[PDB]
Amino acid sequence: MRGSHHHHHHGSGALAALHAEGPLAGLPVTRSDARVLIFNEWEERKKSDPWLRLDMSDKAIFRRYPHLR
Repeated sequence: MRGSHHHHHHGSGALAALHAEGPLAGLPVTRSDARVLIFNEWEERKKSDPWLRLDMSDKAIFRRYPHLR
């Protein structure tokens, strides 16, 4: 097994916010926090293992995080 995609967009991704209490504890406060958490995770994963694809449609956010609506 061999292959390297070396994706050049490194971003920052640190600005996203989370809920701190109740059933929502650990989850995004906003649509943009959810989008940027998926971006930050993809970018770190991409640095460890370059093959991964970034997907964060509004439907991907509501499927991962059903409280965003």
